[PDB]
Amino acid sequence: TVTITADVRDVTGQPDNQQWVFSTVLRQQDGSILTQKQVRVNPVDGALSVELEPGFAIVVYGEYRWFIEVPETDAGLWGLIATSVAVPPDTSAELLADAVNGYLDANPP
Amino acid sequence: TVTITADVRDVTGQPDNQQWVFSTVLRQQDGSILTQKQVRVNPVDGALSVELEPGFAIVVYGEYRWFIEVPETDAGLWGLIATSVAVPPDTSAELLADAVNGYLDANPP
Amino acid sequence: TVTITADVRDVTGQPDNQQWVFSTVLRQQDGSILTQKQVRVNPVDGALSVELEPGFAIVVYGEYRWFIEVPETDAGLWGLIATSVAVPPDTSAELLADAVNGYLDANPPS
Amino acid sequence: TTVTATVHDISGRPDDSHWTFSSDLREQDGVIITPRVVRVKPFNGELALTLPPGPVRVTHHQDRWLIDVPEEDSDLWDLIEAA
Repeated sequence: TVTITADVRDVTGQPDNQQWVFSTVLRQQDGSILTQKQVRVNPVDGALSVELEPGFAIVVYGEYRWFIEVPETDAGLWGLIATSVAVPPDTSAELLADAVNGYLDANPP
Repeated sequence: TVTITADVRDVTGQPDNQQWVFSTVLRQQDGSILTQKQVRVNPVDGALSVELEPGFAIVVYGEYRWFIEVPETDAGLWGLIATSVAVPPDTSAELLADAVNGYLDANPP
Repeated sequence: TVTITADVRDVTGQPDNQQWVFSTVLRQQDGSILTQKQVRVNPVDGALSVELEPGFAIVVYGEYRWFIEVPETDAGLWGLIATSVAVPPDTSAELLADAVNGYLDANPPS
Repeated sequence: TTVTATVHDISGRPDDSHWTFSSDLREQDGVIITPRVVRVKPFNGELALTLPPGPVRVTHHQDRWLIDVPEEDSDLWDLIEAA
């Protein structure tokens, strides 16, 4: 995981504790399956901090929705929102790699 | 008989313990009759672990429905899911680019 | 009195104790009348075992109805049903298994 | 940016009825400015508030404006009249 952060305030400078939503498409990364569970994070005194797994994620806040790519090391959430992709990347190559890697783990040399 | 397993998490790397669902069509295995009963399995602290009878099985997880073949020895679930989506039965023996040059890797125990 | 028997599970090898239903058309066996009465049998710890009279019988299970000739001996129930059950729909694991075999072996010296 | 104004009746008494301030979702000085619609009451007829530079939406009761808050302290009427 990587820690992703923002400072969150209203127009009068007071902290705004409304929840941010994080999710992904179903995939394997390291030894683990990542699920489509929508995880809801409160900012605490206006500091938003969340540990995420690298690669594709979905960010939702109010009316807005964004497809972020989480980088390999700690980053500000607004840089990822400003660089968010239009539509999800496919898993077609990854599913072949996983199928081969699975059949190999099922019967080693 | 045969054990299939996974580690199942959300995009924040915390466990996701929503139910997986397992079933088969009416058929014979090691003498016994296997029925159409939908069996519901919750991961425990993020670990999914299910005894499954060899051969054809159906895996449902939310919107998804995968048709899978349970191997004769213990395995990771995502390899069986990846096999089911990456290799339809009509794949025409395309031989996988030598499994993408085998990713140029192997190791003894 | 012929014992017809089976061991019945779900896909996880756990028992399934949904009832199996046995009946017949009206007919005569050894002088007695056999009626259409539906005999409902529980599998006990997954084991199904029923005494049936020889000749024609109906087996019902869920959506399914099958017709059997109960043989004059002591048969296992899947053998009487099997010709009437559709084969499990062909799925690709054997193809992927072959395609990932055909190695040019690694043999490291360490 | 500090923004201030005195607010009154036609008889020169305090009008402490609430004003409303909001924004589009945006980043300023590395802070996320959320789209929350903040109510502010003048105190003895004085409003004093801190606003982030760039676009802000302002409402009194029926009237509304889209002000552009400058980097320096300013009277709310000069920002309203510029809309």
